[PDB]
Amino acid sequence: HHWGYGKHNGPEHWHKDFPIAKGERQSPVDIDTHTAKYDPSLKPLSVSYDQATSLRILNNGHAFNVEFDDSQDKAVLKGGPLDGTYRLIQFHFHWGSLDGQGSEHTVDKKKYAAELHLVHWNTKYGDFGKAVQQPDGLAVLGIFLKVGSAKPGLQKVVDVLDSIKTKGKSADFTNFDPRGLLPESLDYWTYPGSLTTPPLLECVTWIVLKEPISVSSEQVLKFRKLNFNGEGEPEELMVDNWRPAQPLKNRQIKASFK
Ligand SMILES: [Zn+2]
Repeated sequence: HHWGYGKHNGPEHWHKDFPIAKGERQSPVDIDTHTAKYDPSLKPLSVSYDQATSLRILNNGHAFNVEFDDSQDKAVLKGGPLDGTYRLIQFHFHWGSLDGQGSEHTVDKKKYAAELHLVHWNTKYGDFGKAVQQPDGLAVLGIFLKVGSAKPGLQKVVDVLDSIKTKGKSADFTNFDPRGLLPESLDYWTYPGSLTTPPLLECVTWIVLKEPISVSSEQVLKFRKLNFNGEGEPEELMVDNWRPAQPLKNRQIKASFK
């Protein structure tokens, strides 16, 4: 009876194994666009993905992770609200059963069809496992997905999902360029928060881009054919793997743009 997204093991149950679920800096949150203050001191974000080395894609029973070689400063995030250099380790998505839900962060209570998280760790802590124990350990770049025109840079991900249908399956996923998943603008909101899955650690600087990317209905429908279960187990479609908005408490959301 491990955590998941169902009626019996979903977000409202997580607190019983992970009491930090009811903590002071939990994610995601609703972004109230009228309350978020423009902070002219915020720098443009620097996304340096030219040398990114993707290695593998994994169905981990909750989502799929595209994994990167983070043994050197190749793909890094810096600038924005960040001090120092943060290395890309993996990306994944959260998505719904229907286009009207799926995102974790919301914008004035609007839910997007899905949300991409590019997860990076602060090199001053030397490895990911150490970084998640620190308040400034991770920087997660959040990008909304809406359903419309296809995102060509996503299709290589969509087309491999067939080979990692079930929990514990993996596939070789080299030479994927995550710049193909970015929107045009790097305007963002930022706030201090947490991992949105257990262990729900309060170690993330969230950077949520204002501009969504568009993907096609066929693309997101392929996400929805994945499975939470393992091979030859009762099929449970991998949908609605998102945590709802959590209380903002004593936090300010800052906008990079006016
Ligand atoms: Zn995530």
